[PDB]
Amino acid sequence: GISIMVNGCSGKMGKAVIKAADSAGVNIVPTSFGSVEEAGQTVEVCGKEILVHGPTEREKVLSSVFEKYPELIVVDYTIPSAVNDNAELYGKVGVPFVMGTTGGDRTRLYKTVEESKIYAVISPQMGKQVVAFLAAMEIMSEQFPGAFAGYSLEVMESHQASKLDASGTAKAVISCFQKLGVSYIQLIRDPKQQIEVVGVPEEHVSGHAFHLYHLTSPDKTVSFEFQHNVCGRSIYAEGTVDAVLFLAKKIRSKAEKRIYNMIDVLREGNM
Amino acid sequence: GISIMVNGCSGKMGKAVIKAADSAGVNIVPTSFGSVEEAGQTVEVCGKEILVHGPTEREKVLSSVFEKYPELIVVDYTIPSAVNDNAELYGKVGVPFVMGTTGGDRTRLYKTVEESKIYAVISPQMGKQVVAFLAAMEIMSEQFPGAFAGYSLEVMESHQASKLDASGTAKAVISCFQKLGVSYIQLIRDPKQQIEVVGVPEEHVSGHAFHLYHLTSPDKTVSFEFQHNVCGRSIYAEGTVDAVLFLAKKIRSKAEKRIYNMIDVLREGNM
Repeated sequence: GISIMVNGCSGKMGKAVIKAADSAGVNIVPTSFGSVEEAGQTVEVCGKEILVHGPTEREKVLSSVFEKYPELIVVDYTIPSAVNDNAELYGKVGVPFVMGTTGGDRTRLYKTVEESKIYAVISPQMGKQVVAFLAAMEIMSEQFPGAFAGYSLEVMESHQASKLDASGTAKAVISCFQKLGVSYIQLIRDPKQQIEVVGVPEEHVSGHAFHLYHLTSPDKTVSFEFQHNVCGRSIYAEGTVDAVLFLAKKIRSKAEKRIYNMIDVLREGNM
Repeated sequence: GISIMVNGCSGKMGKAVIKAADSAGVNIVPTSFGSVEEAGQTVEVCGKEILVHGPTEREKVLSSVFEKYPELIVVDYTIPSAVNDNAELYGKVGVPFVMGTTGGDRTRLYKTVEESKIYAVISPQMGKQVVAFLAAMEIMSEQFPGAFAGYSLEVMESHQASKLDASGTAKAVISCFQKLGVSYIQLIRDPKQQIEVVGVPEEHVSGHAFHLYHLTSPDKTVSFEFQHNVCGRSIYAEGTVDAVLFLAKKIRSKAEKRIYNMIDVLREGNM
């Protein structure tokens, strides 16, 4: 009983969102908004045909789609320069949305959405499991400052990982180690990379989007590793879908809180 | 200004504690308690000569050492069958202690120590950084139940890791993944072991005490790893020393709370 509009359906991420939402039984409206260049084009995805509209009378077009689909939630994976415009558009129409798009005037974004009093999930990281790992490290560092005093950190991050703004995420993880007492990045190219585990070489699969955080004790007798590898965009699509389902529950319940993030989603549980 | 008695100084762990405590400038009393077999023997360690006493009039001997060293804290790394006896001995004398010894009647242990109203740190895991990792996972699982619903877990654990009762620790970590929505151990022999990271073999250094927790998404596009390797007993010695320093601060401050664990130590910070 939920329908979504995927703004940015012509991109790799919009496509992945469509697939995931479809697997979860979410209805996909055959309509979208895009740039002037994309206006008029149809997007063939997952058996769906989506008609991309340009900016001519957007507000009115979005409204009519919203009147036909009162259960609508917009998913926004667009471009930095559309973030504020699109949030204002969603605001004027009153339609709830989930925005994974990075960049834009982020302060203006939060201002707009709070002012317009609509329901939204805003999260620059939609890989919910990565967010959960980050939140664990934030909590550990908050509870136990200095627990790793003296340990040395090496951090590795692949090219694909860097680009899909997880340097935001990597930076926040590093802050957690610092607060844990570490004094402290290798951007990596090869599909494998080596570290020293108790004086012994260890080869790590560093293809696709890869992050490795390696801690070593002063006397080199203790090694800790935290690693993740992500291929494609499934994790981000699945988390985006989780945010849609979360936001639908909040709308249905008429919750006082309006603007939400991936921590909020994670606390609700699996849906 | 702190002195310690190392009960179990003839073992590998007592020796490591002595080294660590000495590096931290903690004074080491030239006196200890041991079994009948060890009675009379001198233990040469770290330049120190420690005289091991058997059980003949223990209570009186320990008392005289305590009168000569009012700042004393006993470190207990003995054997399961001495845990309760020794705790009762420390209780009768009134001497504070830090016990890393595993096994014994653990319920009786807590009962005794609470009744005798002495200061103590009791912790079956003294590897403080491992405890911090466990506590992070406990918190993540507590905050975000179901965050990894559907992911599959493989857990590997080496022989040395299993024996130094970190199966307690591994079990508790696994509970955290279950609460995170996972449905769910390979005891490993070889110095290297393979896992599948996005359809690609990854060789892991699995010598000494090794733990690997590997999570995979249903579609196999997401891999997470948490690993630690420990060589020797330095980590446990260093954590034991941290508990001594923690307990000294509590005694000096005259704290109402009497019986403490490694979470308490971790929250205090680096000392």
